[PDB]
Amino acid sequence: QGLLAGKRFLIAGVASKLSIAYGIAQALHREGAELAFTYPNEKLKKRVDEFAEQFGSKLVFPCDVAVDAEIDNAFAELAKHWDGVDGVVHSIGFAPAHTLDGDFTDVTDRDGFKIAHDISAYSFVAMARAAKPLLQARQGCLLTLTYQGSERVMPNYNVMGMAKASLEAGVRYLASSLGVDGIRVNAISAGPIRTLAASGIKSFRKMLDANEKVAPLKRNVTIEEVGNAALFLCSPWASGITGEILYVDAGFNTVGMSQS
Amino acid sequence: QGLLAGKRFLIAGVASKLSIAYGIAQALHREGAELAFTYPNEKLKKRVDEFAEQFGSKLVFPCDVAVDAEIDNAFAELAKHWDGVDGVVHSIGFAPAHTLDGDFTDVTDRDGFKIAHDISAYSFVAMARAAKPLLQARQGCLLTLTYQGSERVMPNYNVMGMAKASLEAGVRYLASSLGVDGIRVNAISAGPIRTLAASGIKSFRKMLDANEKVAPLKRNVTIEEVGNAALFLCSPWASGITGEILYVDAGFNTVGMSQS
Amino acid sequence: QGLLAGKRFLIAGVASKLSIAYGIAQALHREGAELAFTYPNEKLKKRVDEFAEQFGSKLVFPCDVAVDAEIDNAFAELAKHWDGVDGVVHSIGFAPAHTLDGDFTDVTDRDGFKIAHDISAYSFVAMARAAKPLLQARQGCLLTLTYQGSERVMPNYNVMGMAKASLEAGVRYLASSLGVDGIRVNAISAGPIRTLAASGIKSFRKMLDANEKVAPLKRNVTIEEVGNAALFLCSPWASGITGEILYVDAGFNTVGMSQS
Amino acid sequence: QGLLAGKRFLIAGVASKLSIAYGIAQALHREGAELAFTYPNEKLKKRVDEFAEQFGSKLVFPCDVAVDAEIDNAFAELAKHWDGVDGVVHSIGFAPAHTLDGDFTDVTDRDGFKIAHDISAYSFVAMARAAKPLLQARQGCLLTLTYQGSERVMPNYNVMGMAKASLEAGVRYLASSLGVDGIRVNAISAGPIRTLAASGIKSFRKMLDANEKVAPLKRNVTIEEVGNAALFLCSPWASGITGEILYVDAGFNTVGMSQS
Ligand SMILES: NC(=O)c1ccc[n+]([C@@H]2O[C@H](COP(=O)([O-])OP(=O)(O)OC[C@H]3O[C@@H](n4cnc5c(N)ncnc54)[C@H](O)[C@@H]3O)[C@@H](O)[C@H]2O)c1
Ligand SMILES: NC(=O)c1ccc[n+]([C@@H]2O[C@H](COP(=O)([O-])OP(=O)(O)OC[C@H]3O[C@@H](n4cnc5c(N)ncnc54)[C@H](O)[C@@H]3O)[C@@H](O)[C@H]2O)c1
Ligand SMILES: NC(=O)c1ccc[n+]([C@@H]2O[C@H](COP(=O)([O-])OP(=O)(O)OC[C@H]3O[C@@H](n4cnc5c(N)ncnc54)[C@H](O)[C@@H]3O)[C@@H](O)[C@H]2O)c1
Ligand SMILES: NC(=O)c1ccc[n+]([C@@H]2O[C@H](COP(=O)([O-])OP(=O)(O)OC[C@H]3O[C@@H](n4cnc5c(N)ncnc54)[C@H](O)[C@@H]3O)[C@@H](O)[C@H]2O)c1
Ligand code: NA
Ligand code: NA
Ligand code: NA
Ligand code: NA
Repeated sequence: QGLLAGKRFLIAGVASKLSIAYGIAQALHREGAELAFTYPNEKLKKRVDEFAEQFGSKLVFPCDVAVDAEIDNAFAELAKHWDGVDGVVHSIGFAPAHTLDGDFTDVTDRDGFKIAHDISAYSFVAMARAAKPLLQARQGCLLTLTYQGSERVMPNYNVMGMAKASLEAGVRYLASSLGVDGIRVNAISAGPIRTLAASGIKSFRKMLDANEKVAPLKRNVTIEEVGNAALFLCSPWASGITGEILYVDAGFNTVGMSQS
Repeated sequence: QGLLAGKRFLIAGVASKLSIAYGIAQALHREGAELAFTYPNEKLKKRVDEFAEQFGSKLVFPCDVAVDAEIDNAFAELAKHWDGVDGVVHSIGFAPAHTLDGDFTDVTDRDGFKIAHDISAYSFVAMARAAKPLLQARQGCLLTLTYQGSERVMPNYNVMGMAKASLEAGVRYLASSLGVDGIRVNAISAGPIRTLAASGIKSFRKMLDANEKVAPLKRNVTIEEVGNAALFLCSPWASGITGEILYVDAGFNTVGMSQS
Repeated sequence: QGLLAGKRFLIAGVASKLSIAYGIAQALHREGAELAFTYPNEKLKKRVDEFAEQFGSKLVFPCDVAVDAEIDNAFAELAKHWDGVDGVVHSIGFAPAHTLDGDFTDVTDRDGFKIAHDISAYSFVAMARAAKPLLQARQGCLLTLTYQGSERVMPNYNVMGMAKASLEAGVRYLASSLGVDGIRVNAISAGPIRTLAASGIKSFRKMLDANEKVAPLKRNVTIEEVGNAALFLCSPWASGITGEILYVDAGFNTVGMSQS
Repeated sequence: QGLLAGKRFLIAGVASKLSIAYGIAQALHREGAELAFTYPNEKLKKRVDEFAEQFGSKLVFPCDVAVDAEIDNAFAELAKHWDGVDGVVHSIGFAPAHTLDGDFTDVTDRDGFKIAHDISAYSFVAMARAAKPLLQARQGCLLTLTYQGSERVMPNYNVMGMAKASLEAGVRYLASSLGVDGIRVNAISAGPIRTLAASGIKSFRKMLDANEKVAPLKRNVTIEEVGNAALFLCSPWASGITGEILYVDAGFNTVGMSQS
């Protein structure tokens, strides 16, 4: 019997086998959890159905986080199956491509800013509100994924740094709001990982190489390591932890300047 | 001859004599600066004309930061008078009243989130872009006002904490973008001060009293103290400082728990 | 088979059943670890022998961290039994009583400062160096215990805040030094817990009550929660994490001001 | 009449014209302050007498901060001339050369640790206590110099990172202790500057070059910029600021990864 035997988690953000959300699903399922999944649009439905089947789940629901009604409906549909949930994993972020490529001052337009914040930060708050009744029933938790571009300037990131800073403050405000219900709210700040987000981004290889040289462990992290940290934060072993941004970046954030 | 003799600053955010922006204007003008001002809507025009006259200025322009064209036009109009600017002070923030009163998870709706971030965070980026040519001409600086609800949960603040976290990351991304031009970008994180924002907010008195008990100096800060810190950050004496969030809160942020 | 089956850990800092180190021992042993223990002086030997027996261990060695030779000898003796170690837990701190009671400026004498730093911060570095060969053999990890008085002023703490800040920087420098060997180095920043340290300290009850009111979870943490977080950081599930200060304080650190 | 006309400051840490303390002295004197100086040992006396004369001062006293009696005596001697002081500047740090050159775990011995902390951190606390009566008389302030190796790993720094972390916590504890008297306590975290400390350190040039590439302003800071920031923090314009670590590093600390 695994650490999460008898427990239930909703996973939002699987896109491919490289997704952080996929690695999190694998780890939770490995420890005995039953899973449910959302997909962002109809074009992704069949792929997400396939991924869910890999984890023995047929609980798959549409959820475009741009749309209030879809968030509400995803949780209403989930509630037909589950009378309570042990956790909700938010592994969702987006900014228009143009905002991430070029000089910050020049390229950060209002709509680009709006979208980055709406999809990457507000959506976690909206999902927390929609999930609240199911979370209350089992004193379940919330988890999101952030990146240290929130706290220091990182390359090719621009307005996403603003949106992740917003998200991390959201983690804290949610933790204070929902803590009275026994609901913990945390984030993982992952080091860079090749996922669908990096596809066609020529500079990603160079950034990974630079990360590998700076990180104290002298290597890049994996979705398995992020997945295991997520497993921990979603488990009874993390019952004393809320409002926390846990860095899973092989120590990169702790270095100010590396030798060479 | 004052520290800012021959220098020029645009001040966005005067609403009343209690405004942080008013205290900043007073300090810059005291040290010899020539000033220009924006007003948010027609109802505020005559009041802002009056305030500007107090500082010997007739350079007063409309600028609703919700509107791209108005931001652009304010700087085009300013450029008819000034061929360069030594600094731009952004003292602008807003969230709908309902978002600041009640449980964070329950009250933080999408539009409330959007407005808080658009007006309180994005607007600084937009103003920086519009101001860039005038700032380049004199290697001028940018300054904004933030609050420590970005970093820790503060009462009656909710989504504004997310928006200020976004703003502070914006300070850093702007500093990296504009630093090559010699343009510094900083913020002051002010302790709580009674301004128009607190009018009719019953709990504000209690929060000020609590601040006064916790702060190492055992008193609340004033717009004169914030104004003098702004003067410093807008002056040649701060030429080595960029991307900085300077706390002017009588040390409040440094205390984890106070005796009694 | 537990998560730590076949693994070996040295635990320094058991004093009583209330000790943080005792809770950590319980959790590691629960998951299958074999344990070894140190004791600070002869008066504690029999008690530590008894505690070790509770965890099926007869590996008990003297180690007063004030004495270079004792640190070296403890690891030389351990190496007669173990050809490698999966982790070393440092749960050791001390400052003279007079330094923790009264006005910081008045009571912080040179010797009090020296002792606080020597025992609470330097000792972790010394133990890391002495443990290095055994840690290298299994790519084992290091863990220490810190308190958030390092980052913000906490009551009845004084020079211990300086010593914990030193310790946390030590975590980072150790992580960068030992990371090349695959050795991770982390800390837990625990919320306040009643242990032997609080015995006879009249104000401790009031501080716990205040913690309970501020913390988002509205309760105080336990050595079981700290123990489980330690288990995580000492396990393969934390392989992506080094140089990290993980807060296990029920979210206390995330709150700037609480309602009432 | 300068900003500091009629005000008095004690400067501890002048060694050569490159010293940070020398740049601070220049700025305070430029704005009308009367100055006093300490020297560490007899070999430095004549040089410090000469520097003091450059600022129109004959108030020069021995003060080896390793020795309790010398700290006390320096302030007793100063009090024969001054019935109150507006500020005390601590620009003193040291670690044995061997501790700063090589692998942190290998080279950080107990005595090296002890000295680094005693001279670089404890001495500020001791000087604050000795200065308290003179500071109380004018509600004067305290200022120290720190480096961001406290918060992130910086090269060729090792135990000094621990000692600066200790010092910065000391700033906070002092601010809480002395704030009731109206005494502010702050630090400047300076970017790297060539001073006597770098003489014969071959790698310093490379570290400066790396700093210059990363910093948002794309240049290194000077003692004039540090001096002007110190002037600010020692002036009435900073009356709202205590417990603060002000970064004067051309924005270096705000960057996580630079392009190339
Ligand atoms: N990969 C990294 O290096 C890295 C580092 C730190 C944090 N993160 C964060 O991890 C999370 C997962 O990203 P990933 O790297 O796994 O990439 P990914 O593309 O696999 O996952 C991103 C997910 O966001 C979903 N999404 C985007 N817009 C949406 C919408 N409107 N409605 C619903 N879902 C929507 C996508 O469909 C996709 O499933 C993101 O928040 C990302 O910022 C990634
Ligand atoms: N007063 C405090 O306790 C405190 C503490 C820290 C930071 N701040 C920040 O200081 C800044 C000034 O606030 P204040 O306290 O002086 O209150 P205020 O009401 O005097 O100033 C707020 C300004 O924002 C302007 N504004 C709002 N929406 C706008 C729009 N669409 N277009 C243009 N201008 C718009 C208002 O017109 C007003 O001039 C804000 O960013 C606020 O968050 C205030
Ligand atoms: N209890 C709390 O609220 C709390 C909160 C955060 C961190 N901490 C830290 O947790 C750690 C454990 O403390 P605890 O609360 O379990 O109390 P404790 O008294 O049970 O453990 C303290 C240990 O330090 C050991 N120690 C002291 N001087 C020593 C020396 N010279 N040589 C060897 N060992 C020595 C003591 O013998 C004892 O075993 C300490 O670092 C403490 O600062 C405690
Ligand atoms: N130069 C840098 O890059 C840099 C960066 C950040 C902070 N700092 C800090 O600035 C401060 C000044 O250093 P600097 O770079 O001007 O070098 P410096 O050598 O000019 O000044 C160091 C001072 O410390 C004094 N000192 C050392 N041991 C002493 C003792 N026992 N008693 C009395 N005085 C003693 C020295 O005599 C000297 O006056 C130090 O705290 C240093 O850590 C320097
Ligand atoms: Na960019
Ligand atoms: Na609230
Ligand atoms: Na005290
Ligand atoms: Na080193």
